[PDB]
Amino acid sequence: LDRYDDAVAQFDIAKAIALLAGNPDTGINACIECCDRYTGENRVALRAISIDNTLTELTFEDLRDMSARVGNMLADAGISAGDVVAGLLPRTPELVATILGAWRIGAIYQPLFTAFGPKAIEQRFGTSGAKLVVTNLANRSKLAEVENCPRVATILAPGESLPEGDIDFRAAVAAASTECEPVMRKGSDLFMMMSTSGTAPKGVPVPLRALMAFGAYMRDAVGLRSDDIFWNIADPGWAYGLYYAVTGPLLLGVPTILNEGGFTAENTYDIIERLGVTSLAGSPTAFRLLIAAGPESAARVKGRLRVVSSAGEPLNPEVIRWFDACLGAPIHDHYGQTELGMVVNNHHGLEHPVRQGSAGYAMPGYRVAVLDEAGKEVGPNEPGVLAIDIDNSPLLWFTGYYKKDTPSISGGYYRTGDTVEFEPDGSISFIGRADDVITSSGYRIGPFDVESALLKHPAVNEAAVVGVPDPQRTEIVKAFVILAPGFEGTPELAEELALHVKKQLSAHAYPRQIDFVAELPKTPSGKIQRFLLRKAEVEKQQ
Ligand SMILES: [Cl-]
Repeated sequence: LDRYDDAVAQFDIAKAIALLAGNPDTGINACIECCDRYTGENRVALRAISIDNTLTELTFEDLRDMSARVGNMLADAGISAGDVVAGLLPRTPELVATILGAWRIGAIYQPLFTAFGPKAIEQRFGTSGAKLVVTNLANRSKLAEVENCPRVATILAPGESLPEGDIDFRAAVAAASTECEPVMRKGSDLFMMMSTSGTAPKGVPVPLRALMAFGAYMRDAVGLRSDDIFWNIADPGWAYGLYYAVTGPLLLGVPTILNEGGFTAENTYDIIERLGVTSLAGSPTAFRLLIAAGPESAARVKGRLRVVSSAGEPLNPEVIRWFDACLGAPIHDHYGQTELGMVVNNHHGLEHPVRQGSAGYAMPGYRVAVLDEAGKEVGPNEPGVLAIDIDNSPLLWFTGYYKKDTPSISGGYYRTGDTVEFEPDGSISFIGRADDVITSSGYRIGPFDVESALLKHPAVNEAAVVGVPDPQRTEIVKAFVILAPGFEGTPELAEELALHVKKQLSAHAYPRQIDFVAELPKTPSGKIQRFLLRKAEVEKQQ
């Protein structure tokens, strides 16, 4: 297994372009890179489980023919290279067919989450100017309210009404030719159109050169091997699914699994057993549902997973430990963004220290820094904002949002807006902002002040204070304390500690809730990861 230190010293963008079938300056096509270049052995590329739990396996050859059929269908419908085809589709081979087909004629694929309201679709069509959208009969009504909805291709079951102006997707594609010459494109040219989530929606244009980053993550971080059976749980409506459930594995020529069925824990354990899954990837939301199933449910599948990859949320330390004890597999924290792909990981494919509370190391091909308030590079354990050094990161593909401006790009940096801090060995530790307060009934409360108050009591060896949401009060002050030996964690003690804060601090700052715990989540240096305590209180309300 490659040493990570070596992989950093030996990185060279040309070595990464060598892994492509094409070349981002001479000519490249994503369908070639994720499909045609692996035909010739009739080996399986897509293991798909339908809503009635029937298995379909499809070779790269099979995908090529679907890709070509769709490419013709789109071309005849008016799609030229550089236009946008949107997909409002569940997780079925026809979803993949639509993507590889769009890529085959140099078009741009735009994913549309199957649960988007009409309003949220119209916003995303406005960003993309999609010339065509693919959906099935079930989601066809949602597209009826969209003011700027381009032509629709409807996937129909046997003998169903096709809408007035729509294309009969299954009929056009079955009647289309299997010969479709893939259009050549430049690296700078786009094949994906993503959008941001829940902050104001901006377009994220993904150029074809991003394939290098995408393939790096699959190899260095997921550690996908040719002998792995890979299942990424996530939906291709969002970046992590589209980048690394569809594109990533195919990019490497490894089969990928798609489960049309809604996520449940027992269902996931079935798939893992039925298809021999050894490399599982997904979000913390999904993995906590597995933990909520119980150690018994996970017994029948313990020992099968080689590696688990988790993205979207730093993992609670207990979730890691549960995976090791209850599934015998190491779960690793991978951090990325819609804008970047993955950039900082605990890597399954490179040897490096995996320390509790660390996000890991910059993926080779990226140089990261922690920026001052002024944008100067701070030092180890000095807190700052995680930033990508634009130059010196050969794998970076994000050059700004599609139409709007990109204030996160200045001084030669792209700023993640996430608060972190580097460890002397080079690790990244997510730290959370030190300028942060709890507002409880209009009063602003510094958690540090409350913590200092608690620690002065002989029963309190360690304390961490966070704000739990409450509608009546906005937040309520909650303490997590590690008891000194000799003091029992009784409600009497809790009341005693609350009164003690009242007197030492103020009548407003005292903790209304006190949990006694054996440990607090910390970074490798000791800083308490209060945000992990806070998010667990938010999940408890859901
Ligand atoms: Cl079956």
